[PDB]
Amino acid sequence: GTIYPRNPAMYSEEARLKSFQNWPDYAHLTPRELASAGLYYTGIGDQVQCFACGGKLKNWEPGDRAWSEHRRHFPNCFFVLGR
Amino acid sequence: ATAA
Ligand SMILES: [Zn+2]
Repeated sequence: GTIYPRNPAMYSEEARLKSFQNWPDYAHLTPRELASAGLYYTGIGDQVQCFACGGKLKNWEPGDRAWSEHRRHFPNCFFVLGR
Repeated sequence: ATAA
């Protein structure tokens, strides 16, 4: 097709949710929320990545929401725009 | 967050 995910293997929300097994205890956003917004854990710090656009987000702050940070930084992502 |  005319779009292609940066990480097909994380195409699945369940696969994204599993990536948070070792999400650090200081990281306040939930795996549930992050996986739902297309994001999976890269294994480094609190850094996640979008399966679709491949954008990465880290150093989350209080009051941050996963979808609004995803859309703010990567507004042309097909997952963002398909929501 | 910051774009990494
Ligand atoms: Zn994205």
